[PDB]
Amino acid sequence: HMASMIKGKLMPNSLKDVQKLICTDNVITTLSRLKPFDLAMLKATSDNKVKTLLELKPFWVNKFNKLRLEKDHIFQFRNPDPQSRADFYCGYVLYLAALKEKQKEISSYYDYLNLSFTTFNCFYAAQEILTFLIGACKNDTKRENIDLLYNFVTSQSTQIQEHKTPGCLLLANAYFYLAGFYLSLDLKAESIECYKECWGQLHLAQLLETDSEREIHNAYFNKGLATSNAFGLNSISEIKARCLDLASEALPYPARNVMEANAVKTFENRFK
Amino acid sequence: HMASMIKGKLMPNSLKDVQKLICDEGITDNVITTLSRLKPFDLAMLKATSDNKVKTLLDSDELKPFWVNKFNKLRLEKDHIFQFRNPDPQSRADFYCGYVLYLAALKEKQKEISSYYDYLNLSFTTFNCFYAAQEILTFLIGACKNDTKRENIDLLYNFVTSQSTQIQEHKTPGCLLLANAYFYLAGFYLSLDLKAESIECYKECWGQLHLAQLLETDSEREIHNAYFNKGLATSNAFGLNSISEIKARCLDLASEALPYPARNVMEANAVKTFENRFK
Repeated sequence: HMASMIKGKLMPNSLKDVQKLICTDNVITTLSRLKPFDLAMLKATSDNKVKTLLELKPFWVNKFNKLRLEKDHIFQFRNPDPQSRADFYCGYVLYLAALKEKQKEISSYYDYLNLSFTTFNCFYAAQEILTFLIGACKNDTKRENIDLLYNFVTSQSTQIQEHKTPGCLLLANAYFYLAGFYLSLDLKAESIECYKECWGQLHLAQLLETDSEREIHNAYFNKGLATSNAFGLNSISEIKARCLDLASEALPYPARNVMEANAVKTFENRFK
Repeated sequence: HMASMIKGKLMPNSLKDVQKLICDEGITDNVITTLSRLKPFDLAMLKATSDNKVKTLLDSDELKPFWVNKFNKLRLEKDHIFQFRNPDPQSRADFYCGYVLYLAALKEKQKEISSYYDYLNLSFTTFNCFYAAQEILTFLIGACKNDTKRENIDLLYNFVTSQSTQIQEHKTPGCLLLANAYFYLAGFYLSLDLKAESIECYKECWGQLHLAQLLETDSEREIHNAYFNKGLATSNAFGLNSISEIKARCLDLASEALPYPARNVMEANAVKTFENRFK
């Protein structure tokens, strides 16, 4: 039973001393040779008074700039906007670790992905979570499987729109698949509400594109938008055009206008 | 599958409406009166499961007379005269919602588990509610009384160690809570002949007891709230009323593990932790 009470509440005990040592200048050298997983778990799994290791900023700038993509030695991450380099570093490290446990231990795939997403709002943890949930709903197409993915999508929208354009394209992604899920299950009123819902994310990403050059650079590893959407298209206008083209009956002119108005409303107030 | 991917709870749908009303109109005599009419559970999960613009409205200044009025209403069912005291350094709101979710956890304790876990965990992790910590530790300790395996004991040990510093935010009661767990850890290892681990938790238990002494005179409000103004007797397995009695009894029981030099090292470490982090 103990496993069910303790879910995500265990700091590797190799970090007890560093958390004690922290809660200076010798820390800077203690912190500097934990392996990247342990550093990310220290910031992810500490009292909230130690989590304010947000003075140590040159430490994170050096670690952030050593972040590479194994698949492209040319690529280098750009300033992660509003989020700290510490949080982009630690979220991305935990994301990679989750993929490494992907097929050897699933209970760490969940836990690390959850830490990556919930603690540091890492975009890749969001994209990985959504892809797995969509996969779960591809196989088991029941209405309370779709409703669960739907309910997760709506609860995490606002936090996922902190990545602007990629977040909104990610969110438009989930709504499009939700819409196709409800349709096949003959729940056409809800199929419509997610097609309109997907149009609104597409338009808000559209409004935010010019302010998310760095977000798009990091989100797609400087490869553009092709992998942000199931159509492999390179521009949002191609995404909308193909999308309306598939869902014309669910996206009437006024329907597209309500969502576009609401999308402008969030850009109006919540952004800049 | 999905339930394991979406580990903790999600925002309840009754609150998506109140979430809009708050995201448009700031703290309004309108908002303040919708919130006052929400159920205590729904208010607490609203503060626990909202985005950052509702969590910084709820935390705003203008809703603070709201939370103070709600906090003075908090009452003990079986005690008709207990007043909670200011949980400072903590918010009145966070003490309210963490305590509300804790009570919500107990009402689910025997009707549906895993609502016991989720609410208990939210209470502890999101609001660092002392009572959720005590319930969790009591359950983990209970799990090892029934299942005295080295792998359960290590699980309890590693949890106690990972949550040590957060629990000490409760100052004197928090340290007594940890001293209890370390004491039970010490006896579990001893029964299994893991005498190096038994000695190591007796020393940890002495250090928590001594830090409790240093923080006691500074923890009048925490002690008031932690034990519902009934004193320290329920903070320790002996039902004793003072930390000095607790230390004396503990030293009697763990003599061979708490010789003079060992106790002196642990007390020294406690003095450093008190001086650096507390006074």
